[PDB]
Amino acid sequence: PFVPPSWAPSVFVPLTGLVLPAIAMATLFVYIEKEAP
Amino acid sequence: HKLFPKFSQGLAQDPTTRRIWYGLAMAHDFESHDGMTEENLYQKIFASHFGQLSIIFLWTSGNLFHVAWQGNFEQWVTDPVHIRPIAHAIWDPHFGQPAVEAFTRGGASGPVNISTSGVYQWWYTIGMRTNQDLYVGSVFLALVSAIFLFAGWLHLQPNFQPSLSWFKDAESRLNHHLSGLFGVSSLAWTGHLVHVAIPESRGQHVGWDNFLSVLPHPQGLTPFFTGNWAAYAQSPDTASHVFGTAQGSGQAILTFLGGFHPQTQSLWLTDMAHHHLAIAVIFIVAGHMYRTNFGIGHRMQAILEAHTPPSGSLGAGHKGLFDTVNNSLHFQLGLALASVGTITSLVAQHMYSLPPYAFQAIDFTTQAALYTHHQYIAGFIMCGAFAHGAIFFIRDYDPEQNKGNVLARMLDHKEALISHLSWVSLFLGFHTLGLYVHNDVMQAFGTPEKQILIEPVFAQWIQAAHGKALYGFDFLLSSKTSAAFANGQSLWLPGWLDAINNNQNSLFLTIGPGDFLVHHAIALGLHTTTLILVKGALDARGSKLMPDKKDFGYSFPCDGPGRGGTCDISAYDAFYLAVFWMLNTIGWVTFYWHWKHLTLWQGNVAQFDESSTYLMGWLRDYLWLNSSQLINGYNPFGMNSLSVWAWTFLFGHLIYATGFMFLISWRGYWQELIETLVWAHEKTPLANLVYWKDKPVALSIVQARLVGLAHFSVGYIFTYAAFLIASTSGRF
Amino acid sequence: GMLETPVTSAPIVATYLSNLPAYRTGVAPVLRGVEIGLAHGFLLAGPFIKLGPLRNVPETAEIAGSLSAAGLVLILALCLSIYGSAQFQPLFSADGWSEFAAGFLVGGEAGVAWAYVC
Amino acid sequence: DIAGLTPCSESKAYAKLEKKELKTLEKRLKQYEADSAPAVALKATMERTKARFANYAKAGLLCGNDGLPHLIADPGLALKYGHAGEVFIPTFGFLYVAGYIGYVGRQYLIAVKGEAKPTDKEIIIDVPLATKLAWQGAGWPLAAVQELQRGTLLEKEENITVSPR
Amino acid sequence: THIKPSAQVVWPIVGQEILNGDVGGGFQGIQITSGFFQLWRASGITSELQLYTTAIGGLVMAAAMFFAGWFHYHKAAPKLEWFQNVESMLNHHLGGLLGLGSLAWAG
Amino acid sequence: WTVPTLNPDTPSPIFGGSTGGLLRKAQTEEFYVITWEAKKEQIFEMPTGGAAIMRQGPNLLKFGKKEQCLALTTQLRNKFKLTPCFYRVFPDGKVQYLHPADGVYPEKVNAGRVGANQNMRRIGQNVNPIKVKFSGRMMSPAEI
Amino acid sequence: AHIVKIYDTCIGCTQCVRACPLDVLEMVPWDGCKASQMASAPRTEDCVGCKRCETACPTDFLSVRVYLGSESTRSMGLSY
Ligand code: CLA
Ligand code: CLA
Ligand code: CLA
Ligand code: CLA
Ligand code: CLA
Ligand code: CLA
Ligand code: CLA
Ligand SMILES: CC1=C(/C=C/C(C)=C/C=C/C(C)=C/C=C/C=C(C)/C=C/C=C(C)/C=C/C2=C(C)CCCC2(C)C)C(C)(C)CCC1
Ligand code: SF4
Repeated sequence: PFVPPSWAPSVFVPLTGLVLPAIAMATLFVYIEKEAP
Repeated sequence: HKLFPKFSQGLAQDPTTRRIWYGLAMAHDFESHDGMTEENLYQKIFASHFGQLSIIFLWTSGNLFHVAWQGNFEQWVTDPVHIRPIAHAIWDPHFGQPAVEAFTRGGASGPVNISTSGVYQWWYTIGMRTNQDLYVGSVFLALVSAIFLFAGWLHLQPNFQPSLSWFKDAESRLNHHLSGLFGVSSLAWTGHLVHVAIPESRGQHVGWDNFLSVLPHPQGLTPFFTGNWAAYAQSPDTASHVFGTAQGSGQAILTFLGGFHPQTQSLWLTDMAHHHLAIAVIFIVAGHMYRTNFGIGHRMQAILEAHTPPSGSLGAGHKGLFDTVNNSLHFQLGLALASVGTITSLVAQHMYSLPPYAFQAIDFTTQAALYTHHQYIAGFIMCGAFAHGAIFFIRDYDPEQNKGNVLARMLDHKEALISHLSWVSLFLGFHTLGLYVHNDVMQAFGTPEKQILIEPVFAQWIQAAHGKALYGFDFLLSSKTSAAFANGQSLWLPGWLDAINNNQNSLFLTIGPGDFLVHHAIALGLHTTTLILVKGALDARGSKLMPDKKDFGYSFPCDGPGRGGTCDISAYDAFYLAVFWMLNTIGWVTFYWHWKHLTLWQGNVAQFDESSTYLMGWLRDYLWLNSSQLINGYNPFGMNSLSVWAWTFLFGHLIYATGFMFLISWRGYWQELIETLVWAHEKTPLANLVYWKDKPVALSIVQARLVGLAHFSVGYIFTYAAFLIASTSGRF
Repeated sequence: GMLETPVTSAPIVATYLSNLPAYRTGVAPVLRGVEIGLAHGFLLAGPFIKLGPLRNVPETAEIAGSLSAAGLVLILALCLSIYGSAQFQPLFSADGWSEFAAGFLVGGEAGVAWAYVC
Repeated sequence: DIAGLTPCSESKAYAKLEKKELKTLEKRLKQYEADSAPAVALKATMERTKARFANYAKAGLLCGNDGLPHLIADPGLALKYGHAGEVFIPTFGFLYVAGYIGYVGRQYLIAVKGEAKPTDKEIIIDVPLATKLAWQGAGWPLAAVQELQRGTLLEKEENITVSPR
Repeated sequence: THIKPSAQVVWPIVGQEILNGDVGGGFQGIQITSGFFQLWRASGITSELQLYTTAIGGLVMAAAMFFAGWFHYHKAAPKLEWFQNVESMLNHHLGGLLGLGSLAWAG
Repeated sequence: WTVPTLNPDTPSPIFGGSTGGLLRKAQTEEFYVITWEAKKEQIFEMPTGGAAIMRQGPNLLKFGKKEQCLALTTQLRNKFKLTPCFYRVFPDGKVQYLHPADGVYPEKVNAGRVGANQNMRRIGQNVNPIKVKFSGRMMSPAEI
Repeated sequence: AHIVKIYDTCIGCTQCVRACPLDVLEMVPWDGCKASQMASAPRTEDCVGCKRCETACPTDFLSVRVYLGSESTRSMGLSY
């Protein structure tokens, strides 16, 4: 019971290609520009 | 001011875009963070090494998982000569239907990539037969990666932080590593080979189900405890054995036969078993050398204090070097990188000529890819060894704790060192370039009989000393009446001789004047790169142009235009200048390797022997000739499977060229241009309502050198990898 | 001083720039956002339809063009949101820019939806 | 012979390359007149080609599997098998002329350092002193080993070095 | 149409003689691509003698130019306000140089 | 000598207006204001590009950085033999006088100055970088 | 801010002071040299690190040294 299904590239490749890069770059850009207290 | 980076408040108070890049580039240089102590340094290094371990095991589990789910591994093992290994499937929504048709090669459902990394031969040799074994291995290695990640989190917690005395305990670490991590791991790998990998090649499944009920040898442990160890070498595999079946099989588990298996053209599994068993015993004996808390053992500082010769030829000898290796981390990293780079060169040199895995060396693209991969890895690691040695001299070297020993006496005669490296570099360059230009002029003027062809009689003398009967020297292994020939004849020589007198393998290839000229070009590249790296390590404390260079550090831009101008004067800049020569030298060794093996694999070694003695033969018969099917990967008539390597070939030429911009053009042009851009943004209406938070400036000088060298090296690697994979896979 | 110019200091240019919704100084940031979005999504719907990868397949060119335009408007609204999150720590405040980014999202999706009907 | 190399007078690809070059030259020759200047130039080219192949086969050179002369660089192997005139006698000839040039330059430097304008003699050459040292430099190995044995070949540690030496 | 323009020949030493190729006309040399042959045919030159005479003439003019240099620096060197007569310089160069140049060439 | 004050109502030199003038640093951080008294009306070169006529009497220019004010000071001091002084102005209105902060120009010795940042040793007598490791920050050995 | 140091080999030639484009250095009374003048760096917050001072110094080795430290808006020479 190891095999991921046939629709798994069509979801996982745009996920880590677009969505997680967008969330990552947004979170990192907000972290870079944060003022120290 | 801003938070990032949290390790440097000097960088956190930077109002520019320099802060982001210098927070990225200084994140892992823990010695120069705010409030860094020594215990904190060693603890963060230990946790970081756990993080690297977890990333390595996650990488291997991902290779296993994508081969098990998307590869053709259960179909590859039946006919491994005619079936191409699949790496991973392609889901690219930018494709068109000709690309989906052309990358659906066979036997696959959709578009797939054909692997060159050679993992199918290694996994099939060590006993993998099904995809489910690869799934179990991937799940196991993902679990091991999670364990190392949790241990990296765990040994930073305050009830689990090791003391400084735990890290500087050298005798316990060498004893435990040389005993356990080397010998017990090699013994356990001998156990894996004997219990699983040798019976899998005999056609017998041995898994976790039945390994406690299948004897590796028909008389288990009675020859081992009787001392009748030659019983485990009786009846080896026949020279008509089909690998993976029982036809022509044997009973032995620990032989020493020599040479290759006849079908797979690879090393015998029983030879590799007795290899790992012998070195396992040797490492477990070697790991009982140093003095831990048991009274017996060697004391390393006493060994270093002892080895000082009379007449003072080494001065104080090795006195005071124990407190410079144990106290410094850059010295240890320099030793480690020197060793690992030389061992990586060793891995490449011994895996092309003595291929270990079954049906390796008939997959030619795998051979070329593995050799080129580990040679460039070794080149980068050797440059890093010399770089961290210069960092040792700048940061950690105390001259009063080294008054008179060998390390100070290296700084005492550094001018003779750099001068004689300069002499051998100039000699090899003048005469190698002069012989090549001479032979090019002889080939141009139509008279090849005039060209200087020096025969490599010394390496041919070595090949005759190893048993090659082509050059007629007939001594020590090539003469039948020799003592070494007669003593080794019963046991390991009949395989070694049969494998060394074959001209169809890479075991001690036939050499000539092209091989002469290229080995002297290789010596030129090595001695020149060593000149730049050694000169950067030794002039790091200071030169006559800059006597206080140790006061600025390792990586500073320059010292200004005064005193004639001092550009690229730091030791970092010597590293920067030596990476170009490293890329040059590995490019020479891989052009040479690849072209001699292409002429071997096609059949016409006379083409290499005739065309390698002059550089136009190189440019015409290796670069122009072997890049016809590459650049025809896509064209206005269509495309095929090599279009990705053509696009990557152009991609590498482009990144190379873009790195030339950072290497040639320098900062102040770009800073004036950015000042005009700042004016243009602040004056444009309806866009100046949006305003930057970090002030835009140009890249710094050191940053420019790093970015230019980075684009340079990435384009270099992608260009040659695209050409090598495309030529070797398209023409075979 | 600043260089006096009939392009930077023209009266009719100054009145035209005062009439555009980034300058009215007293309208809500939600209203500025929805007007800027109704302009920009309506103009961005065009080239995805006329030049995109589905431009020659009938009955689906305008659908895929407007859907990609809506995705780009969502990316632009995320960019506005992270710009306001990084910049301020009525239009030039955290609450005002968040209202402006939400208004740009609503107005841009409405402009793309109106361009699909047109 | 050495390293499985046949002699060039026995090699067949050597004669094949000789015939091929003569064939290319006569194919270029056969499109001119008999007693014209391109014909005389190409016949002199063919004469030099035949003389060069006869001289290379005469000197006992070793050819390979492609018919090209190979050189032997080992003193004892070449002195044993009669190949000393290709590396060994050329390397001592080169060391003679290279040490000649170096010794004449060194004597010019030491001759011009003992004046009030050493740099001005370095830019503008003292031609009689340069010709005198150029003629006297024929006994440079004897004078070199004599300056070696007296300790005047070397400067002492009055040299320029860096602060960590 | 079937002879390659060539005006450079190499001496027969060290094998560089091969560069003297078959350019036609019973000649061996390096094919030139400067285009002097077409310029000479367009000017109406037909014999080598006229080219030789032009060579001697150009050498004489070179000697006159080096004498003019030495003369106008060492013997009779113009004053500054001579050089600053730019109106006169334009008149003389537009009339005499371009004008009389193209007039005499049309002649 | 006493510290002078800034007169904001000082007439500026005759200048048509450049693109190399002030930016948002003048409104958000600081801008620097130079002042000199001229003997006659004469054209000088503006350090931001272009020519300008100075007025007879007091003059007033504002620049973006200190090096522009030093360049104009050096030009007006070596070519015209004048004695200028330039200030530091904050957007609150805070005025910081400097150059000459002593009143006498720093290119000649004056009593009352206190020597700062003077190491009383040679440069070869600095310590090695091993002696200053694991402090609170990066340190060159010349810092001690 | 950059680090500017003055060493006791100074001969009070004032060359460094008249070379700085930013007015960071000045000459103080001293008794260590015949000129009775020593340089001093009381305003290193405005120093950009151009090293004109090091070029102007005649002594061997240098008596003024600029160690490029942390960057600010003044040390980067930004007019914006
Ligand atoms: C670590 C090595 C590694 C690499 C280089 C790849 C590469 C790939 N994977 Mg594979 N994957 C891996 C391990 C790896 N995988 C493992 C161990 C599993 C089992 C959990 C999977 C399960 C998996 C599935 C189900 C699919 C892929 C797919 C792919 C392809 C598309 C990229 C993607 O969307 O993956 C997404 C990655 C995952 C779903 C699993 C990775 C999760 C780990 C824990 C992430 C580790 C974090 C990383 C170290 C740092 C990230 C943060 C940093 C960037 C800031 C790409 C070839 C797709 C494909 O086959 O296309 C044809 C696809 O459908 N992978
Ligand atoms: C064996 C392990 C090892 C370890 C533990 C270290 C540790 C260290 N090194 Mg050393 N070094 C090593 C090997 C190692 N190195 C190797 C293999 C090289 C040769 C490359 C070097 C050469 C080297 C130099 C020249 C320097 C160091 C420095 C350092 C220190 C800081 C690193 C840092 O913060 O930069 C963070 C690293 C980065 C931000 C990397 C940037 C990305 C690089 C340029 C590669 C970009 C290629 C890109 C990934 C390709 C993408 C292609 C795309 C198409 C996908 C740290 C002590 C520095 C130091 O000690 O200063 C005093 C320093 O100057 N190292
Ligand atoms: C193909 C390009 C190229 C060439 C030929 C060289 C050649 C050299 N490099 Mg350079 N290098 C290069 C690229 C190149 N490099 C690049 C891209 C970088 C990165 C910036 C470097 C960085 C670098 C460093 C850091 C160092 C070198 C050094 C050297 C010298 C090494 C010793 C030697 O082999 O002498 C043999 C000489 C040659 C191969 C040059 C040819 C000389 C010709 C044959 C003589 C003149 C012929 C003819 C009569 C001239 C007529 C011209 C006419 C106008 C008068 C050699 C001159 C090192 C050095 O100086 O060692 C002493 C050294 O430390 N190089
Ligand atoms: C820069 C040159 C360039 C141009 C003109 C194009 C054009 C195109 N590409 Mg290609 N592409 C390019 C570079 C370019 N590409 C590169 C370098 C790559 C590799 C990275 C690609 C990879 C690629 C892929 C994979 C695909 C395309 C596709 C396309 C087509 C549709 C793209 C689209 O819908 O965007 C949307 C368009 C816009 C958002 C337009 C914005 C620009 C506007 C007009 C500027 C307006 C300024 C205005 C005059 C100012 C007035 C001011 C006033 C109001 C005050 C279009 C023909 C698609 C295709 O199918 O090809 C036919 C497609 O699938 N491209
Ligand atoms: C690595 C991740 C990744 C993935 C999965 C895609 C996928 C796609 N791109 Mg590519 N693209 C990428 C990276 C990626 N891109 C990068 C890095 C570049 C720059 C080099 C490009 C440059 C590019 C261009 C110029 C074009 C594409 C296009 C496409 C579409 C293929 C054409 C088609 O026939 O689809 C059919 C198309 C559709 C069904 C409509 C697409 C609309 C999508 C599905 C909307 C997604 C909704 C989502 C909410 C958006 C926000 C996500 C964000 C919040 C994370 C496909 C969706 C084409 C396109 O946009 O098609 C209109 C196109 O013209 N790409
Ligand atoms: C640059 C290094 C070098 C290398 C690798 C060689 C290699 C060789 N030499 Mg040569 N040689 C060299 C330089 C070198 N030479 C120099 C500088 C001299 C002048 C002193 C000689 C003078 C010389 C003589 C007189 C002879 C050789 C011979 C040989 C061959 C076998 C030697 C042997 O087995 O001893 C191991 C190799 C070494 C110790 C390397 C140094 C070689 C020394 C100088 C001479 C060794 C001669 C050897 C003792 C005699 C073997 C007799 C043979 C019939 C077995 C071997 C190909 C012999 C030969 O002709 O064989 C066919 C032979 O008779 N050499
Ligand atoms: C309009 C100017 C002009 C043009 C187009 C020509 C054209 C020609 N000349 Mg003539 N010539 C001219 C004026 C010109 N001439 C003048 C002023 C002189 C005296 C110096 C000569 C002396 C001369 C000689 C001795 C010879 C020629 C020859 C030729 C023919 C050969 C090709 C050539 O010269 O390139 C074409 C040249 C140009 C395109 C540039 C000329 C520009 C002039 C110098 C300045 C004109 C500026 C003008 C006001 C605006 C034009 C702007 C721009 C478009 C050029 C060609 C028909 C050869 C011949 O007769 O072959 C059959 C030949 O042997 N010319
Ligand atoms: C800078 C620096 C550094 C570094 C260095 C380096 C990087 C080095 C490298 C090195 C190397 C890289 C080395 C190598 C070595 C090797 C060797 C030395 C080898 C040898 C070998 C042998 C000896 C062998 C022999 C043999 C043979 C050949 C065969 C027969 C048998 C036998 C085995 C005998 C350090 C850290 C110290 C620190 C200080 C600074
Ligand atoms: S660096 Fe520039 S500023 Fe700092 S002292 Fe030398 S000159 Fe004056």
